[PDB]
Amino acid sequence: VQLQESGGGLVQPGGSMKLSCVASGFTFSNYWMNWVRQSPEKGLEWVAEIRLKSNNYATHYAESVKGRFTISRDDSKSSVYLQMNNLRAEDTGIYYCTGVGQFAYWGQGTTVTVSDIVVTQESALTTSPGETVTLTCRSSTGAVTTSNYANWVQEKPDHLFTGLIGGTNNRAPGVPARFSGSLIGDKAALTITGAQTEDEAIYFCALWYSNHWVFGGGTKLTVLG
Amino acid sequence: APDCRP
Ligand SMILES: *[C@H]1O[C@H](CO)[C@H](O)[C@H](O)[C@H]1NC(C)=O
Repeated sequence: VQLQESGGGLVQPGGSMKLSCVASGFTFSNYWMNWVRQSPEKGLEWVAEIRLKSNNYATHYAESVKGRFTISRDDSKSSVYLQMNNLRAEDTGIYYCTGVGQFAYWGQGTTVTVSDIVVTQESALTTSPGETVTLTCRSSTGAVTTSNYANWVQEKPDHLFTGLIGGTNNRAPGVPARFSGSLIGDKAALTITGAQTEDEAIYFCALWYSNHWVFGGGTKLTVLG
Repeated sequence: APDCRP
């Protein structure tokens, strides 16, 4: 599976820009597609989703971009697009197309340079090879339950994302067995049973709230020795 | 309620 974005670059405040993403290796037309952006200050932030032809290609948007961005898809070309008008400085960031159960696949990102629910994660955790470590994800609204469809996404050196878990407890394809997701108490949880040195990464959770996703701030996992 | 298709 590849997702590959293009269209980024320098834009003047108030200007417009169109991003493209072409998908291969999965049945594109059977899945919703999203755009998520990563900034220095605001972290990972879900921008937009577009659903299937059977959903009349329904779209939903983050409040921050509603009225300025338009997401669309061409199932005939296995591609999703993001039209962005009236850009602002806060729109600066790396933009990713992503989807499947629910954020298994990520493109490499395309950079756009212009010129409330809170999900909480541990800032950092330290472990060693062979230990069991559990990362947690809390919602400012109450309990996390299966209706929040908790996803866990791994960021490895320099903005390389891969989804590990979706729908609370479901390992994406090809994800190592040492990763599992669950609900623990009133939080979503990612457990690594036998941490490995290569697991040193930033881990983000995302929770679903009716018609939008909110990403956590991320947990830096250090694996010592 | 989001894309719960595997
Ligand atoms: C999960 O999403 C799939 C595909 O979008 C189906 O719509 C399924 O019915 C969904 N489940 C719920 C509870 O809405």
